[PDB]
Amino acid sequence: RVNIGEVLDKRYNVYGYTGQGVFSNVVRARDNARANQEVAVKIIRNNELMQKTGLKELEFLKKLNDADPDDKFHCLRLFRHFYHKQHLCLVFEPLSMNLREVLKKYGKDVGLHIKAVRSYSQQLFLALKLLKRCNILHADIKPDNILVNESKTILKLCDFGSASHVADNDITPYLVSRFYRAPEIIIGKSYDYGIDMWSVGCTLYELYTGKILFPGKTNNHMLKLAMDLKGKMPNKMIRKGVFKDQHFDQNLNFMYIEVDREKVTVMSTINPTKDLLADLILPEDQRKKVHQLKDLLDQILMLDPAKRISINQALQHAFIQE
Amino acid sequence: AIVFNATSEFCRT
Amino acid sequence: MCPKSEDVWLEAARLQPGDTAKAVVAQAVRHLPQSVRIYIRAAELETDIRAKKRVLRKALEHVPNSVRLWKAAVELEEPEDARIMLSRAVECCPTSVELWLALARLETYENARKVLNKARENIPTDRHIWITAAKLEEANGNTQMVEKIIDRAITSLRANGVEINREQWIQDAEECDRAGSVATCQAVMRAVIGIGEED
Amino acid sequence: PRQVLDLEDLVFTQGSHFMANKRCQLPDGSFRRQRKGYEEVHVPALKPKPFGSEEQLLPVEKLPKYAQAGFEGFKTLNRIQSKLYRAALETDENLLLCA
Repeated sequence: RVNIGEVLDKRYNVYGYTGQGVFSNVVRARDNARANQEVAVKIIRNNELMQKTGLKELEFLKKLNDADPDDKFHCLRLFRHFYHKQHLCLVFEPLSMNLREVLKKYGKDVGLHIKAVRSYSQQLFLALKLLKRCNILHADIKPDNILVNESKTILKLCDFGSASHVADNDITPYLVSRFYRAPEIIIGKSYDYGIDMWSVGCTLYELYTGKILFPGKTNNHMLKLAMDLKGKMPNKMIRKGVFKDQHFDQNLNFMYIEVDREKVTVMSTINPTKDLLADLILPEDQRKKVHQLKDLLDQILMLDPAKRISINQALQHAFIQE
Repeated sequence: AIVFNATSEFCRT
Repeated sequence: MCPKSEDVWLEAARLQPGDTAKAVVAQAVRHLPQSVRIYIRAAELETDIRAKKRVLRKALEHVPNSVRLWKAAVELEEPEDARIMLSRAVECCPTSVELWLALARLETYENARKVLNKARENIPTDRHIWITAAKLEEANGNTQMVEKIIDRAITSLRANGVEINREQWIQDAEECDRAGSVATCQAVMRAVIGIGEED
Repeated sequence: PRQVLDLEDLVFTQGSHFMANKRCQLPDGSFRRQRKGYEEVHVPALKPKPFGSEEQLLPVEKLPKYAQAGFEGFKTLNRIQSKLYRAALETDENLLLCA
């Protein structure tokens, strides 16, 4: 909605258009009062439901900035916030591109290096620890929502417009997309900060291999892709789900939906068919790093939220310590 | 020729 | 007990029969006039062409800056009367791209070009008016002006500040291919694939 | 075979002000103008039709003696009275004068 050349709040002249991410316009501007310093201007939509979400995201960014003064948690640091043409204008630190552009520029099914993937996993673990220390669930871990620097050395978690409190855990199927969907949120069970750790593991698996981790078309396809990788779901985890009637039968059997007339197939047992060691794959050190990353992805993407690894166990693993 | 219509009478009033 | 309320008047019109809903809508218009929802509920509870036309004329005389009232008035008359109402709606509400597209689609090409020029001069950031002008140019005898019109629209969108997200352009190309505008649809698909090597 | 129809729906709601036509035929120099708060529409004095070579205002001498007593004091007649003089005095058929 903004134009190039026009100044925002008489201090930041817009220089480049980065594009609309999800529901807000992102631009690269130069602050005239800060000796032509680059900044990122995020303009929210004119709707009140978008303005409340932008205010909640600005409050979450202010809480993350107050929780980390040294900015050693790989989080987005916002400078100030203003208003222009009845829209919420947030000023943040500028970034070159996100991890999705870095994955698209590296080639199709190519991926990045092992050290860059380890640094991205360490930054994701630090962001998960910062979100757990702030008692706020992000639930928006994605390569398109995680920005990088100009040299791609450090990452920064951004796009916090879908974050919510850990106390108000709404049982709803309107969680994150199926590329990094948690099985407990898809089955209607209780959600926690471990779902963000599973989404960060699914994002590291996409940054290591170059393809999607679980390209499910719906909730049942994502549940089938999780059951083909992490094995069959336990009875105690399926009984605690509110939406277990649409994915599991009365005898705890997997109900897979398929097209062509919508057919339903009942499976009593589900064997792990996905191979994590064969995928995302060279010298012996890179092979050992890929094996450690596969072990961390197997320990982080488990179907039960209580049996999953925490942020401190993932940060102190063999893949992060190298 | 002054042709009277409903839309012209709605726009003029 | 609570006058000048649109939701309470809508619930009272939805809960009462139509012979009582007409008097309830008349009392709500006497208590709180220039209401688009009350006028739409009164036009919906008329069950006639002339009564709905009179209700739409009364809503246009009360509040002429309502896009929903103009859309309800243009959809129930003759297509020449629809064009004559859409011209007055574009003259009264220049920020309505749908009314300008309906005025340009229901007229000749010499009027559609002027309507597209007025929509570009009033709302330069609108991308649907340029797609409607490209579809009207592809529907006419001309066939090579659609690519130049799409290039001019892409230049105007790059100069205005609306970047290509490669998601609405594919939907516009699908809507153009579903309506018989495959040349402008292919041009929009090529413009989306050019701005959207192996990857 | 008989069907009970709605006698009130087919009737005219306006009555004497019911206009059967949607458009109105206006003359050439009959433009309108909205000056201040009201629209004035003018229509000038239309020119009459020219008389033909065998059509003119018939005087009282062409009327017979049975009709000469009723037209006392009138030397000549009008255009519509002379154009339908044989249909109202010499013909006993049903006439329809749209004047």
